[PDB]
This record gives sequence, C-alpha cells and structure tokens, in this order.
Amino acid sequence: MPGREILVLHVGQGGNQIGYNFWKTICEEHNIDIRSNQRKSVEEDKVDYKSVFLVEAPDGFHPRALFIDLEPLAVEFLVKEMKLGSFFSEDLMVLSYSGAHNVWSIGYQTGKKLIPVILEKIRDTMPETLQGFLIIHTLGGGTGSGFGSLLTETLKKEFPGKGVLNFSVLPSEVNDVTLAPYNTVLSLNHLSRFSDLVVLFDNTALIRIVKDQLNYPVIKQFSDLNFLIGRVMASITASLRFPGPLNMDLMEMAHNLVALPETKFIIPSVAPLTKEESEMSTELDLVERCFDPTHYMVNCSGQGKTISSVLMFRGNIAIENAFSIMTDIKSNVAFAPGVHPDLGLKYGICESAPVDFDKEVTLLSNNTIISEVFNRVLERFDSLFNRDWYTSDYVNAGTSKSNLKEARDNFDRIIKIYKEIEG
Ligand SMILES: Nc1nc2c(ncn2[C@@H]2O[C@H](COP(=O)(O)OP(=O)(O)OP(=O)(O)O)[C@@H](O)[C@H]2O)c(=O)[nH]1
Ligand SMILES: [K+]
Ligand SMILES: [Mg+2]
Repeated sequence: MPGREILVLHVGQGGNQIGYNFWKTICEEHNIDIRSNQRKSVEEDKVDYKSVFLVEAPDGFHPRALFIDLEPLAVEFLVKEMKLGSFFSEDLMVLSYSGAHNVWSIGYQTGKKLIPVILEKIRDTMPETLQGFLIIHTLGGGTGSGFGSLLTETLKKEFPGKGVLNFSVLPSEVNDVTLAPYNTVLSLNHLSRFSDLVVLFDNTALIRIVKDQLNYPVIKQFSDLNFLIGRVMASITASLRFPGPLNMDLMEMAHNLVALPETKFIIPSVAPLTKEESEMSTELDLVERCFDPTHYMVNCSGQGKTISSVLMFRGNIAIENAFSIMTDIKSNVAFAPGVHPDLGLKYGICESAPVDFDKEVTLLSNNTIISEVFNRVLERFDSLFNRDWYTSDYVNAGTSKSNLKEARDNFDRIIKIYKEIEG
C-alpha cells in the first residue's frame, strides 16, 4: 500500500559517509544484499514494509536517497572502497567539482546552483505519498552545514505538509575545524526556522561510546563511528518497516517531542551496544542506560532535565515490563519542573530486533541540557566574532557580519527558551 515513504538526502563528506552505515543497516535488516540489490533469500524474507526506505524495481532494490556534495572525492572514494557502485548509483549523485572550503556561506550559495537538478530528481522519483525527508549532514564543515541548511529551507518551502527531519553532527569538544562555530550557529539558526526535528550527535560522545561501551581497540575509519548514527536512524523507524504492537511515524514522534515550537533539538541514545548484553539485560536496565549521559550521543555534563522523550522498544520485549517500569523512570530520571508525573513518555514497540540482538531500546530526548551544549557553541562563536576573525570569506559569499550577528542572537534566544523551561 502506497504511503509512508521517506527520501534521505546525504550532504557533504560526513553526511555521505554516514550514509554508507545507514543503508548497510537498512539492507541487512530487510535481508537485502547491498552489493547485488537482491533479497538474500525468499525463505528468510520477513513480513515487512521495504518501501519506507527502499525502491523495488524489477532488477532489485535501490535506496530512496540522493548523494550530494560540492566536491567529488568523499563520495567516489567511499563508493569504490565499500563497493557500492550498483546501490549508490550515478543517477542518485549530485556532485560538483570544488568544495565549500569549510565556509557555510559558500556551501549555501554554491548549492543554489544545484537546487534545480535536485528538485527535478525528487519530483521525478518520489511517490505522491512521500511522507517527508531526512537530511544527513555535519554542521562543522561548509557543504553539509550550508548546503544542508539550504536544502532544509528549500524542501520545507517546496513541500509543505511533508516532514523535514535533520540528523546533524555537531563538532567535537575541541573543534577540529576552527570555522565550526560560525558554521554551526548559521546551521542551527536555519534549522530552527525550517526543520521539524533536529536529531543531534557529536564525535566526542561517539568516540567515547565506541571506546567505552564497545571497547573497540582502534577506530581506523569513520565507519567504526557512524554505525551508531545508522543504528539510531534505523531503530526509530523500525515500527514503520516491521510488525509490532505499537507503531509510530516521523511526525508522530516530533509531535510528542516538541513542547514549544522552538524546542526541536533532540539528543539520541541507544542500549545495549553489543549482542552479548542484549541477551543479559532487562527492559529496565536498558532504559536506565539510555537515560545515562554515558550513552547520550551528544557530549553532556549530566542528565539535564528531560522535557519529553520517545522510547522505541525493539525485539523480544516484555510489554508488562515496558509499562511497569514507567513509574521507575519518572521517579529516577530528572524531568523538567513543569512535566506532570504521568507524562513525558512516548512508546513505540516493534517485534523486529536489530541484527543479532535479542532486544534494544532507543531514546530520543528533548532535554534542557542542550542549552549547555549550545552555550558552549555560542561562547566559541563569540570568541571569534568579537575579534572579527575568519569573517572575510563569509562576507565575500553573501553572509554579512550583520547576518552573522542576527543568526547568533536568534540562536541565543533558543538557548534561553530551553534554560527557562529548565527552571
Ligand atoms: N561522525 C562523523 N563526523 C564526520 C564525518 N566526516 C566528517 N566529519 C566531521 O565533520 C566536520 C567536517 O565536515 P565535513 O563533512 O568534512 O565537511 P563538508 O560538508 O564535506 O563541507 P566542505 O568539505 O567544507 O565543503 C568535522 O567536525 C569532522 O570531524 C563522518 O563521516 N562521521
Ligand atoms: K573538507
Ligand atoms: Mg568536504
């Protein structure tokens, strides 16, 4: 039955490198071989809804995706190294020849030139019942940040009534791009206006999880980091793709999360991280891990105060435990002062476990501690802007110093909304 289809837009180096892990997970969950485009078997094919992310053509399955960058190397090198040539196919690529040089404004203005072709591919490919778009991107560079922002604006304006969700990577605690505060503030200002829900990650938190929860001995490629983002993307959409007692769609989760129109910035977490612990944990233990800052995929100093939350239970779930632990969650986790004791929780329950695991819980948290995360971004921004450092090539590409300032001040207003709710 037509409907509920999603189109995924990958933007810049990080956004497309993350794409590899996402589509690899999606294919595996649906018993599809990403190298052949085919089901691995009829016998292991499951009752599912492949069409949420996958297009079934006579020849096989393809991603409902666009692979977008202003320079070609990250995508081409990725496609060759991972042998994705028949899945990340050429008609799905929108690649130019010179990057944005880590400047948001260059990503935004150069990206305008490619909007016609992107809109044409969208209207050429998508079904009428498309429910919305996911935009995958980093905020610290210039293409994912500026072109990603432009895409968020363009899609929301071109397709009112469809969802626009962003999966957005914040810079690490010490930034690895000195321009990142400018790019991050400009991006979050744009997404605050045009996105319906912004799910955030940062690399400090992701490395900590991989090193301390998975105990990987070394991280040699971003694939050994991005898999965590793929996992969050796949699990929160699982009840759209597999049977379950209690399903939920994109705007349903946003509606439950967004208490005030500006509070749309979400911290995700998942538990457990391994197959062995999924066999040896309870629903209570997994939820408590999700609410613990060790499992937050944004680097936070503490639990903060939860305004609202979405919990996806996947796999071999005792429904009576899922409900019975609700009072323990409301008692043991700090919620914002205005949250009623009986509120702040939204449940999805899906019978399909992630690959190899017995069960898994994913948490999306609308948490006041994002004000601390954003304040630290703002402090970095101010240390540059107050000295007029690095502003020249924003100005040359159409972002005036006044524009930088208004983006900063609107960013500050969102921070203050979260801090006021915190109490
Ligand atoms: N988690 C994660 N972070 C990434 C990845 N690739 C880049 N980054 C981070 O993203 C930021 C740099 O952004 P890029 O994606 O390289 O920039 P871009 O969008 O391609 O834009 P330009 O190169 O400036 O044109 C830095 O903070 C990197 O550490 C990735 O694949 N995964
Ligand atoms: K770069
Ligand atoms: Mg790049």
